[PDB]
Amino acid sequence: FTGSFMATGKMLIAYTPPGGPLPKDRATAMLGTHVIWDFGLQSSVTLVIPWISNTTGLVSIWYQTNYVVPIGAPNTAYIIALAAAQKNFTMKLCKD
Amino acid sequence: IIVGYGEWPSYNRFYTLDTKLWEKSSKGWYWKFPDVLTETGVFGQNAQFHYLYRSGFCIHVQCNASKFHQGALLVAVLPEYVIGTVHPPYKQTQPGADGFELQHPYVLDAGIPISQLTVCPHQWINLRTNNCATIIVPYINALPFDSALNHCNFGLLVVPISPLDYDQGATPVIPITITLAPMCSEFAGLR
Amino acid sequence: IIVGYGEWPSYNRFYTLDTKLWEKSSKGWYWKFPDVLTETGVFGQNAQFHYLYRSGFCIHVQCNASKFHQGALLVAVLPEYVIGTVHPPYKQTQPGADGFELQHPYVLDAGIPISQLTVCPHQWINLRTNNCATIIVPYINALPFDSALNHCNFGLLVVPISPLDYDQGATPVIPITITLAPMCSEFAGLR
Amino acid sequence: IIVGYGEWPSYNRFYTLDTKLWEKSSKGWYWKFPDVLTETGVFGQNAQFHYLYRSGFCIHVQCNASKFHQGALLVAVLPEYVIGTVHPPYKQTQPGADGFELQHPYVLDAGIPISQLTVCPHQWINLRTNNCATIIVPYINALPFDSALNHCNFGLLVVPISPLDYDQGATPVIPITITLAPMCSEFAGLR
Amino acid sequence: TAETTLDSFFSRAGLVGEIDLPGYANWDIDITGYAQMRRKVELFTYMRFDAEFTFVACTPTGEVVPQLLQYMFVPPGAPKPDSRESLAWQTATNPSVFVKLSDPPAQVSVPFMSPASAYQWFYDGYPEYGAMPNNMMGTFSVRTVGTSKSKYPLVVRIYMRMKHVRAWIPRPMRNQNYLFKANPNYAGNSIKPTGASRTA
Repeated sequence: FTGSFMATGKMLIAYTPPGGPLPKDRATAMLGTHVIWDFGLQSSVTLVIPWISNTTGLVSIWYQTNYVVPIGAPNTAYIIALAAAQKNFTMKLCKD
Repeated sequence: IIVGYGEWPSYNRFYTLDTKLWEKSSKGWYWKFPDVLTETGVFGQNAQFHYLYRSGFCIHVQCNASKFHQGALLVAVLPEYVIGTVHPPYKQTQPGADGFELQHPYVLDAGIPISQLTVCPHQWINLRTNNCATIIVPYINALPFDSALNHCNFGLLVVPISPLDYDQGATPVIPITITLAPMCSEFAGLR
Repeated sequence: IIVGYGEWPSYNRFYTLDTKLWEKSSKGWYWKFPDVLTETGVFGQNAQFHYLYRSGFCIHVQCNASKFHQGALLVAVLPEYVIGTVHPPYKQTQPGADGFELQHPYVLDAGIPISQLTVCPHQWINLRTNNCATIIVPYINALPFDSALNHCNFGLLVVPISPLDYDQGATPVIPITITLAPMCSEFAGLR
Repeated sequence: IIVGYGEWPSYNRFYTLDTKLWEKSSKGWYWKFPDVLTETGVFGQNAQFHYLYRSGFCIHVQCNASKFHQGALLVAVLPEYVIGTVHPPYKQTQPGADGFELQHPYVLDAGIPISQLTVCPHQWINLRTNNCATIIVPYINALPFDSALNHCNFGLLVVPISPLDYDQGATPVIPITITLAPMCSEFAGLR
Repeated sequence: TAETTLDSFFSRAGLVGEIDLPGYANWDIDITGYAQMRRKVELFTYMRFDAEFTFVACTPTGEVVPQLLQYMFVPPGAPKPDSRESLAWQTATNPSVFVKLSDPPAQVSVPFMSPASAYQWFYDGYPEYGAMPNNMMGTFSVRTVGTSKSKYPLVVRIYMRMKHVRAWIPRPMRNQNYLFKANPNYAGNSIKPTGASRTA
């Protein structure tokens, strides 16, 4: 999260296993696997995708609470997604 | 943590309800337990397909406010919180995971004063002191088990004791988040 | 500290370059090492009067921003950072202790994506998290010694990943300070 | 008991399907597993809301016939029992907990002889010898887990080798009861 | 400290119900009959107590007459008498007391009747909303022994005292005026502060 230090709020990061459709709302988005991310306290969170192979999983991000900011701080912020692989990722069949 | 009545619930994940937007004209909100969780989730799937039920709860309330907002919230659990109308409708009596707005927060829709709620398990949410309030309530009833659909054990009341204040330009709505995790839940009588 | 590639430089004071004014329209800056220190100082007096040279570096980057500014900076060292023009001029190829402005920060003037720079020794400068970023880079080359005037070991890239934002009335320019201290420096061939 | 292929399933109640009325003109019936249990029960509630799945089975077949009825039934499990049409429709390919009638029991809707089914885990139901036949099948697949909705592990075939015979006045229909209990079931990927 | 115990707080038998026989009457047991005792009992959510009932019968002028009376207690679930000659009067399972008006007032004890483990004054649910089902103590029926009409008009007063009181789950005390005996609703338009006011 790349907002002002005085900016606060919550956001829902839900992961849906393969096959599952996009949730219709936050009510069913919370029922699955999710993390509740508040950026007033912690500025960076990690979501671990359980397992993938070559249907694929879905990752959606929801506004748990509105964006609350004080007077004099910018009214828009940005989120940067950094993705990686765990220690158990492997590849096979090299192809150009 | 506040352990309600000094007893830990005896003989299971976090549920996040819709955020409530605290404003200058807000009076208060109340949620009926466990009716708040019956309609949603795997927990509520057992409630509607079982006869009997018993469980504690772990209610956690958070407010996301900056340093330029002020106000105080009184969060408290009231066992057997019966509504008194000016009979209540169904939507007012057992509101789902969306609560209801108190029309008369002074008497709390029950003819009892707001000033005396501190006799119940409670915590204060003061925006300049803390933003968290967690209450651990055990199972309270005259019988070991009870129907989850026709009876509400207690009602979680969240009332703005002092109005929210802010300068023009700041965010006029303060979201209130409640995360409740059933603890020591039991079920019986699969229907 | 981030030790570049996990190796401490092996076999000497702080130098402060000109502050760079980070703005809403800023794209990024890059400094060529050790060409950034050749023109200035006692260190640069040895570089221009010696044949061979080897040294590590201790780059420290700071941003002076208040709590009402937001933005993120990616500082990273890229060994053998060659420029790709839309041949480059001398001022663009080896800018002194004043850097140069990237015209195309997406490709980084080299046809390589900005998104993948994290494979290099780097740190994040998030204005709401921290204002300091220090990277310890060793000597990287195919030969034990190299000419300091005709060859740049690496290029320090500082790019605004997210634009600087502020309210009207706040200071519109955020100064960026880089303090570099040569470590384990060696020289030979006094000309 | 017949343990299929000599292995007990490794790493949960009885389900009773509709009775099948064995007659003089009956040709045979087949059930697709685990598709027979997907549509019904708590087991089938997990199958339709999970990605992966693995489980053995404990198939028990019974026939209620008197001493004045005669006939023989061959019950056998055929892993990966693919249908061959004179493409099959969905109802024929994956019939629910109601099976399907073989139009050509000699080739078994797959171009393979009925005479050679004894190479598979099987038991004989001879009305003058016994009325029970229980087969314990493990999990058989090329992968540790598989989709329960798009893939059937095996097909339980029950074919009258010798026609049912009786005297006029006796009951002309012999009910066939199949009771299957999932064993060592596993699920993953809650969707 | 011994003064503020629950037993001392809920002792002191108070008049619950008065019965007029100007030839029988039913009086369902209700603690709320004592006017000032509802607000005292609502301060907790659960109760468990045994009651002592005293029946002081006399004429409307307070004069004592030589008449025989029968008060029968029908336990919860039993049918009530519908007339003066109903077969419910002779039933053995409804305990009775025969006392003359000259003898000292009858004094009987009724134990904890609820099938639950406590008397609960607020039901936040349905068995019609707020109808606490298992709070019914029983019923007291009063009639003059005899077949013909009695020669005097009678007034019967009932005094009830709780012993062995246990309480649970304290709650805020009522501040608004009561309107109905069963549900706690108030008058919204005529809402009043908890106490008096001032000017500054």
